[PDB]
Amino acid sequence: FGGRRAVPPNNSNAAEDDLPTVELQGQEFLNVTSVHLFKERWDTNKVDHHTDKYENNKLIVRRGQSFYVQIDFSRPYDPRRDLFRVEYVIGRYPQENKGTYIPVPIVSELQSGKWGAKIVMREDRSVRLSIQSSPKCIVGKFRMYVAVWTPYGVLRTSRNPETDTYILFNPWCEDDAVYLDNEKEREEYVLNDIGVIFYGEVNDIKTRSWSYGQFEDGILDTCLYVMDRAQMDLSGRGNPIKVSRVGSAMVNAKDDEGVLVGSWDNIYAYGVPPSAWTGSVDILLEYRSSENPVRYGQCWVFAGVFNTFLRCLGIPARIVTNYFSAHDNDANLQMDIFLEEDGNVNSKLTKDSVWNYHCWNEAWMTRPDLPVGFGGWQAVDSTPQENSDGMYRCGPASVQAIKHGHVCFQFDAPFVFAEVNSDLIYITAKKDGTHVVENVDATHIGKLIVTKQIGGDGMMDITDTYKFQEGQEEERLALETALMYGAKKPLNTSNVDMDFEVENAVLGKDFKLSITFRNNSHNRYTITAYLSANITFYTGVPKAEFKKETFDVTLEPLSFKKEAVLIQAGEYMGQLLEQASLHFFVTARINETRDVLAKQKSTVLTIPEIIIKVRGTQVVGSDMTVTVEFTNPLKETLRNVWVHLDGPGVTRPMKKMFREIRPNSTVQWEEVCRPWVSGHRKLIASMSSDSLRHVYGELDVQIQR
Amino acid sequence: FGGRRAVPPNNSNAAEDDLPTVELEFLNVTSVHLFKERWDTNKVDHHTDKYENNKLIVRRGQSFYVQIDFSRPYDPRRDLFRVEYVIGRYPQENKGTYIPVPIVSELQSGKWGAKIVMREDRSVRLSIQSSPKCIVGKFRMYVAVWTPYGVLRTSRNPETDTYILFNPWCEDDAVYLDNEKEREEYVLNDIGVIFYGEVNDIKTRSWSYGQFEDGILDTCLYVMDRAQMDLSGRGNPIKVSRVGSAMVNAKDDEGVLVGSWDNIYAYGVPPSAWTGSVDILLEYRSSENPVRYGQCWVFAGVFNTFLRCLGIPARIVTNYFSAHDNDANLQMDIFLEEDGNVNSKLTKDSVWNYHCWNEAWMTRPDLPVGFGGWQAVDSTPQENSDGMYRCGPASVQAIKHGHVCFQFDAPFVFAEVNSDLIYITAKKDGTHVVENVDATHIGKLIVTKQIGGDGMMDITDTYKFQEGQEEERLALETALMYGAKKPLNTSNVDMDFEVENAVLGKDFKLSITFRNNSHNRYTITAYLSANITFYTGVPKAEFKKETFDVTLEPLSFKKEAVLIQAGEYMGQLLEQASLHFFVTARINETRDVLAKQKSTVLTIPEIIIKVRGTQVVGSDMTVTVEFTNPLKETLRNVWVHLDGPGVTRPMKKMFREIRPNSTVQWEEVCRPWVSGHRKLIASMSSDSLRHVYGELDVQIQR
Ligand SMILES: [Yb+3]
Ligand SMILES: [Yb+3]
Ligand SMILES: [Yb+3]
Ligand SMILES: [Yb+3]
Ligand SMILES: [Yb+3]
Ligand SMILES: [Yb+3]
Ligand SMILES: [Yb+3]
Ligand SMILES: [Yb+3]
Repeated sequence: FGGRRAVPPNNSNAAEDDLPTVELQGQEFLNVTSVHLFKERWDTNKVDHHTDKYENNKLIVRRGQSFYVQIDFSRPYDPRRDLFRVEYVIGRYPQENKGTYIPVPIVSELQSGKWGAKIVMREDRSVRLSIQSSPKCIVGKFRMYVAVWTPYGVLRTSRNPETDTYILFNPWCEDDAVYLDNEKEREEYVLNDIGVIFYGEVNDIKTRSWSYGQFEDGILDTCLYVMDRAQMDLSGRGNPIKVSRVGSAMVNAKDDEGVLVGSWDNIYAYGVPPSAWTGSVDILLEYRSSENPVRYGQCWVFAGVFNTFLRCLGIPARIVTNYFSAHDNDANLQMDIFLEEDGNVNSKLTKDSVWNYHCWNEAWMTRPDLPVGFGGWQAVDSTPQENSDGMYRCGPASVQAIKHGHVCFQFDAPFVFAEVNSDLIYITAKKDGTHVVENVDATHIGKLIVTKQIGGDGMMDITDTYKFQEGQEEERLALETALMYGAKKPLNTSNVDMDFEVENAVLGKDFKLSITFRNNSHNRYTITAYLSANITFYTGVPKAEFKKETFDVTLEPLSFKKEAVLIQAGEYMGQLLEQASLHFFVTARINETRDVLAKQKSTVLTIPEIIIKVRGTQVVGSDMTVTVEFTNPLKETLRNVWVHLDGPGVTRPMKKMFREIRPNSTVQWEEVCRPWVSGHRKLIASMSSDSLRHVYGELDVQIQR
Repeated sequence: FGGRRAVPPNNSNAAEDDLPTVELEFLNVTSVHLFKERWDTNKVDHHTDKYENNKLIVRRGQSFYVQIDFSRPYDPRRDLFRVEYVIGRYPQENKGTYIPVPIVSELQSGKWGAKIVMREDRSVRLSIQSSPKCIVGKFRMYVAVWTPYGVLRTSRNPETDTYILFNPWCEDDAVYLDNEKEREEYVLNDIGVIFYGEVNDIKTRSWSYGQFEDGILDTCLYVMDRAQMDLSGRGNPIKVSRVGSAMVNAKDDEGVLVGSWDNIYAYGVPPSAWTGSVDILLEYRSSENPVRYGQCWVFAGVFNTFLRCLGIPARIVTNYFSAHDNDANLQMDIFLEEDGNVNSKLTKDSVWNYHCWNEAWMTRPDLPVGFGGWQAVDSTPQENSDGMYRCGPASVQAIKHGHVCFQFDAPFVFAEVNSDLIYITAKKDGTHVVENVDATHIGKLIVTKQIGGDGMMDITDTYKFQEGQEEERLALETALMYGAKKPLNTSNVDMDFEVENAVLGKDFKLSITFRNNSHNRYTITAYLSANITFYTGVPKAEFKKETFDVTLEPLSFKKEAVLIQAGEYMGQLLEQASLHFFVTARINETRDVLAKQKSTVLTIPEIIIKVRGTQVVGSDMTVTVEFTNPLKETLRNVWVHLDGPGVTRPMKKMFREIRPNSTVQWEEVCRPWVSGHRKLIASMSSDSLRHVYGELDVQIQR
């Protein structure tokens, strides 16, 4: 029966069927008294399988590589008469024909990516086997069984939870689609459980530590759960393309199904402010416990969690930050800024905004579905936007296909290309109704694309990977290729340059904006410059113009002219937004030639960090007293200040709350931690109050045995 | 503000914003006159005169007339004005959801604009044109006067809402079709025929697309609004179908139809019942929840309505022996036992007797050139890269050629038409040995309605070359390169079997032949396994087993006849009356395995439609429907469904029960509001028997 299908869909890793202990059709053939899977952290298996790190008790192993087991019999194994095989099965509806029920026959010698087990040793009543997974095996928690074969059918062991084995992806294996050439990278992109996230803006790149915590207790299990909550067919869990294509779509709770509820409202009603999270562990576990979407997240929190996901299952992955990101490009390689007849920027017609920065993920894998050469890193943005399917994540999009405008290849390529390679067009909206494009800034969007380096906390410029150099046959042709493969370029694109340098200030200080015109030709010009200063979210969405100023300049031929504006703290203070960012529009009009000059910059105000100092024994198992101090920089009282602490391997994420803090006051929070991991660890603190927020801190600790 | 976006998304055609009348001074419009009325140049020339709708309807990228009447004569000296078309609540000229039509001396190709075609005593007669890349939907119309002190504008007036649709008549629209017959067939035809049965006994059926009926155009848009589709995306056929097809199969309370194949159908209409798309879509708009229940051809008919109603030339394709749920594997596993027996314990994959999916015409500018045209869209979900969904627009040209690296979901459809059956012996000790590969079963015939009449049109050659030839081998080797999977490494005694087709309740034959071309003899040991199955291939139960024993002298040809008796099946037939016959055999000498399989469906008898009366529009006409219980049993709770677009709205009637061999008659009076060759369609669905259809080829006059 079924109608639709003989056997229901096998799409849960938790669901299980029981296998018959005996099933004959038509007793001393051998019987198992015990099975030993050399698990143990210190032991052979886990260490050689790089799984020795997980805070987990069952045996964890990576596909395509051989592992050890010993089977204890009720009598010596006689190769002349006995017969058996090890079994591994996943889900309620196993099926050999779909890698969900796996035989593993004992073999003379193990072959290239084929399941098999070579008998390696025989004692009195014990056989030591060397079992080999296939490099294409599904990933998930399998059930183990030993089946003795009688000529009348089989006798097999019974449900034993202690023998469940986990098979993860294998970056160290030459045949795994997710294979990585060398240890440095593998260590970093897979084994590292801490990363730095780059925010701020290009001329003042800021960083903060994020805990991936992929080896903490429960996380490996939550990742299987996420796939289960997505009803992911088990037969597809061995495909990294499909894992990232499905796992990413689960990150953003459309309605209420995914992991996180995205919110950029600066209020965050009944949830945690995206800026408070110190890492992935809290979220993922909190999701598991409620089976409901965690609130709230924004692009970096979605990218953090997804990076934990990928690495935890064994897929090499890293977060990437793009500076001046054209999110919601809809494949349009242009951003429209509208100007009034008198040079100003039309506050009403300009509803499109460039993000100060926008992070996304990159996952390493091959691309058997695309032509040769498009393997390597794949861009996967889990912050939705309208693509072909309409308003979902994008990717895996081949990073190499992006750099060459080869946007005819899946998945979601035009939307990442246009995120990183699109121009700003300045248009004048005439009082009668027409529009004319003044100039185009082809070097503002995608200025800098960066990621944390293999060494330590330093940044790595990865801009050349997404694009060539603006103004070279290369960048020009890639741009043309993308145009024929559906990248939209709607509008077809007086020697007086001018630029302005804002001087990065501290939260609460007055600072300056220094405009500089340089009349390059041989004429005396009369210009009318206009300065527009707006308070904004990091996404570029404005909240208010807090400073408007217009001024005339009489430039001398071949000379120059500098104009310094002074921004007093009081003009902005009362209405800043979370990441304390401001945007500046500087437009000038040369009434002689009618040529227009426009420039825009973003600046994020600086705030002093949280202090973390350790006081104790930096030895695993021994106590150390962690101290976190914060000093209210503002001249007003902070209330309901939630301090946070984390550091995978040192402590579990904790959070304390202070009813209030008077201005210029300081608070200390002593905490005794019991470091369970040895080596270079790191603490992480974060702060968020009803007023001030998006304030972090970190310390690097050295813990040994 | 908004944090994430400056302005909330514009994804509802229903939401509207009230435009200000004076945003800050002479010329005031008294009235606008579009030439709506279905007899006029407007709807006629635009081919939109069939919709039962009173508002203006124009196909994008083509000119139409309108006339504005002003309080005083327009003077090109001191007068400035323009027609504005707006859609949604958050319009942006930037996003194409705000179109300000300026007066132009002449009309450029591909741009919005209104040429003043004539002016008289205070009235201007315009000839407006639209971008051939225009958003499809229901636009609002205004008239804005630009004074030295701001704009003056007309107010909210519903009577002008203009629908603008896709236009395959315009050579600059992505949807352009270069043949008027195909345009007629593929777009203007609101009646279609769906093919089913089985490759040897093709049954045909009639389906009411009903795109022009009262309320369908508006429900199609409603579907999109339900899918929260960004207005800017509605001008893109690709994204329209990609998002549209995803709405048809309700994934838990979301979509239009709830799929079901459990012969029960506990709380809705048995899929075999529906006569057309009409009431489904209307039931959908009214309940605002998913309609129960549907199957492949049903999904295909509702989608085919959604495309045609909007202007994209669509059509339904039926594949015989279609490997659904293939997961990109190019192989179907049939497990043989050691002696030659079909092992039903393992053999759990089934090939569909037939499967119906849509085909939509459009250019594909997102891929190389050579791939535009007919795009296969299958809204009956299966596991593709995204995981259990419709398999988006996939270029048939690519399929035919193996280029499965070009979206969308190409490997999965290329595999529905190209897998091979692999007969594998699962040895008793655990071993597996593949015995044979049938490279001629799946996708044996792919058919679609002919352009002229209700005939069949073999379009098999479009999807693939011929099994055995070079271009075919290549495409295969090519698809293999982009991810299609071929997991298993692959006596002149010819054996084939013929099954005669009997009617529901009649005994029938099944001859099995064996030809030996060798100069020696052999000992065959055959088996016949007959099962009762759904059209999907899933067996309900084996109703007849029979093991033969043959001895073939050299150069022999022995034929042996089996006999299936009505009683052997009558107890367990499934809704479509499919029977699956397997025939394995092993030449004892050589130990070779010969294997063949077939299907047949029991000829269920037609329902009778006969009409009497004035065959003229508006003139009453009587339709006589009658079904004769062909069962020797009592048919409980019998529903009879009446349909016929342009003639009657869908109707249904329930008969307590029908005594064996008796004949019920249903009589109703229709008032055909449409002329030309028309059609009446009927179906019957009772607690036991169902998948009984009847139709009549009338011709209304006037
Ligand atoms: Yb939901
Ligand atoms: Yb729900
Ligand atoms: Yb550029
Ligand atoms: Yb560029
Ligand atoms: Yb739901
Ligand atoms: Yb829901
Ligand atoms: Yb083939
Ligand atoms: Yb016989």
